[PDB]
Amino acid sequence: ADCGLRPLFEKKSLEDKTERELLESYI
Amino acid sequence: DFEEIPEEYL
Amino acid sequence: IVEGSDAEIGMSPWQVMLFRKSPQELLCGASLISDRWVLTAAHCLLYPPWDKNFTENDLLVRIGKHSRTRYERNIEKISMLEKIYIHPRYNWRENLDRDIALMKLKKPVAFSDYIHPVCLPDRETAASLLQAGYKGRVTGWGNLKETGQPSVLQVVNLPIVERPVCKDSTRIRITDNMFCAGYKPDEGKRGDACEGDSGGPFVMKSPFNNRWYQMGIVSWGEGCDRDGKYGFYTHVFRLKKWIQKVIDQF
Ligand SMILES: CN(C)[C@H]1CCN(C(=O)[C@H](CNC(=O)c2ccc(Cl)s2)NS(=O)(=O)c2cccc(N3CCCCC3=O)c2OC(F)F)C1
Ligand SMILES: *[C@@H]1O[C@H](CO)[C@@H](O)[C@H](O)[C@H]1NC(C)=O
Ligand code: NA
Ligand code: NA
Repeated sequence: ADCGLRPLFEKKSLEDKTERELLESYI
Repeated sequence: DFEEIPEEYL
Repeated sequence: IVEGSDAEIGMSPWQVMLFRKSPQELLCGASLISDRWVLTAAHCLLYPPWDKNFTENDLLVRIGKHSRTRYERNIEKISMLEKIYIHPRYNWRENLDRDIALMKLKKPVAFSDYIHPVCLPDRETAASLLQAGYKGRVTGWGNLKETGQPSVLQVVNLPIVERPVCKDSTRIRITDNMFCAGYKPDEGKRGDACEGDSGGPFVMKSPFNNRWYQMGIVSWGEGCDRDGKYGFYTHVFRLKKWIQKVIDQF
């Protein structure tokens, strides 16, 4: 149930350096 | 090249 | 990974290194899908043209890693294999069709800041995300060039390519169980998986529920990062009936 949620990122609401590049491609 | 891992895993 | 960058700490906590016991070396990438199951490419375990046919006792799985060669004491976890399961219709003779395998660990791995499973897609996740132009992420400790080796885990974001473009880039027969990704020569951006990255994950972050899903498995490429070539990935959703059958049965 907790799959795909990273302790050091999603769980702390911190984004990694390039995930925004993925989001921008999801038009 | 690879650092030796503890014996227990081998 | 060619033309990638160093991963941040805990950026890919589902990353798994397949490690040969003797001689001690990196064999492939892989991914953590539960506390006892690891997903990889079938060719990482069975490839008769290269005299490769591994048994459980030949290998180790190293989870929570960042450094390629260093033993990351108190961070990484080294696991033994209970059983390897290769797709019964994996086509090693021709095109690596159904290039997938599961490995069951002898004991569950404890989750931490550095160790956490990735999601597997359902039909709706696959339909939503597996679209040309949409980018996924590939990670691994493989070669930095076709013709050295990285100090730490590498990351690259790559767009999924239209099926006709994938087909037209190769003489190999491409099936519905594969997809391809990477930049076109005219895009002015580069990057690819390479030797040593095979079996690792191609992941996407769902914008609907903000979870990471493993859409592909690094399968093959004609060399690495060549202009007009693309990386080929096992279509994880297309093989979900088999994944579920194995996890349900054993
Ligand atoms: C093929 N399996 C067993 C492993 C062994 C080496 N592999 C390769 O694809 C190599 C190196 N490049 C890569 O690994 C990757 C590049 C991009 C992705 Cl994605 S993976 N590319 S290669 O050029 O040197 C190569 C070497 C040996 C075998 C192959 N393949 C793979 C496709 C089907 C038939 C074949 O002979 C092959 O790929 C080529 F056909 F496309 C994966
Ligand atoms: C792989 O090895 C096993 C024994 O460990 C053997 O039964 C099997 O036939 C081998 N497969 C191939 C294709 O060589
Ligand atoms: Na073709
Ligand atoms: Na290319």
